[PDB]
Amino acid sequence: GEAPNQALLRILKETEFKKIKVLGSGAFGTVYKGLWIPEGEKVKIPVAIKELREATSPKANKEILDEAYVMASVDNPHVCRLLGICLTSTVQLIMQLMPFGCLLDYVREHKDNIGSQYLLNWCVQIAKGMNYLEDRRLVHRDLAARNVLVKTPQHVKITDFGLAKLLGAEEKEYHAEGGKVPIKWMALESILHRIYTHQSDVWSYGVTVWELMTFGSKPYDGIPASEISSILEKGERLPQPPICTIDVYMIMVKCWMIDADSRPKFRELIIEFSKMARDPQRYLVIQGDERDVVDADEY
Repeated sequence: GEAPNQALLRILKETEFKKIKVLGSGAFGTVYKGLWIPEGEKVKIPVAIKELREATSPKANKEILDEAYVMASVDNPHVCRLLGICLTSTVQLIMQLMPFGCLLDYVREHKDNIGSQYLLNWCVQIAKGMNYLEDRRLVHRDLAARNVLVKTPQHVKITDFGLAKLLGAEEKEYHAEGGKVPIKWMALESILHRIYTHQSDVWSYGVTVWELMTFGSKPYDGIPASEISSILEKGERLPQPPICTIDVYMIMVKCWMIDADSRPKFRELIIEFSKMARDPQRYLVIQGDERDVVDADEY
């Protein structure tokens, strides 16, 4: 009793796209840069390519196709879309590559030029995007400043659905079974019970905001992951960013509550920030404030 998906999954030939440089690598495989040159069309399109490690792992080969499915079905202005998929022996994913890298790497550069009206807008956008996902019953499981592409300083998008997971008509949570996870970004509940919910993503959002407000600082710096859980159970959290009014930090604090039902909801996170974004100066203290080829969107 739902709507038909109709999302298009385009298949690409290993010859339609080249790899320029590697961007990251892990137990999954590797993510290269390179550009795509559609069949026939005389236009180069910079994209990101995620290739696997081995084409013999029924587990990874299944998850990879899952990630494809979800990134191919999402249709939001603040969520990256999959461009195509290459069913080569080691399945490759071809997605959008924002011309400004990730929001994390952005703020660590323009930190001395980043105003408030901007930071608050990014908060709005990310939330808008996540809320969209909540509607699709999706759980990013991997929100972080590192996983937020920058299409333009006035427009950012979410990506990386490696860990992402879909929910069952009745299912309200998802239980995971082992596999590397970013501890310093996940809810206490996802550590003590490996449980992941929409409210768990809210937690990650918090942490993500902190990064932005800190201009890319590293959370729980040094403090190794093999204790966070204990730190958290001790009521300890990330400190209040100097530039942040109690008004803002509070939203963050509410994000990192033990009771998942006491944390804010992406629906309301959008209103809350939206409000603030109208009077940024009254929420952020950032002295000096007032001071061949295509894009990827060409159906």
